[PDB]
Amino acid sequence: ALASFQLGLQNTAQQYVNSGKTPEEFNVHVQQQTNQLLQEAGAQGLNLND
Amino acid sequence: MIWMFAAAAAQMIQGGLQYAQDAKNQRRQADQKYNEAVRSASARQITEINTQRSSVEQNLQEVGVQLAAAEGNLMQNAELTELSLDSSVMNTVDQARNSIRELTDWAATGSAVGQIGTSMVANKL
Amino acid sequence: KDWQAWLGSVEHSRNTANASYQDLNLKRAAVLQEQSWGARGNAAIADFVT
Repeated sequence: ALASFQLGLQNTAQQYVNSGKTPEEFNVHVQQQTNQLLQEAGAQGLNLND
Repeated sequence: MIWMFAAAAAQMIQGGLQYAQDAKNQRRQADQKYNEAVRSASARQITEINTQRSSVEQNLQEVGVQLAAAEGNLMQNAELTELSLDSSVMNTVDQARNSIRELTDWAATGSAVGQIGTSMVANKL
Repeated sequence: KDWQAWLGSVEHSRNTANASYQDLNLKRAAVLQEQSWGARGNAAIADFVT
């Protein structure tokens, strides 16, 4: 999952650039994508700060 | 040795006999006219029948597809940089980059990062 | 005697499969772990180049 997310963000960057989307639409997308991964990480381990 | 080729000889006997039978079968034949039509018709039906008949394991495929896309993207972008000495774009861009970055010994930076490489998050918290 | 021997064979007929089931998964987990670790390493080089 981590490897897929890492490539997904970079691949989406250029796709958004080519369409002329404003920075706010990119920032909201980045936050929304990060939130899903962070929530999913809560079950795939305790996320205990080790 | 002579006795270790017995199996090969026994298996090869059957090849010669068949080769002789085909000669006789073809020589005993103008029934070829009738014979050809059967195949000529069966081929079309066979072709028609064939035409009528015509977790982790997902993340891995997604990773592969996205990796191919990323490689493609880095290509077609390197090409413009290749022309830096001629375009004057990547010169007008380098001017802006330098102007904005002013707000070195490269070897020094690498050592500075390496000296605390594997403890950044531990030190931050 | 004959039915006792029959039962003896029946017992091992179950024990063998019960044994093999664990080892098959043991191999599969290692294979998947290696593949996932390679996939994780590809993205690092992708980001480094980008």
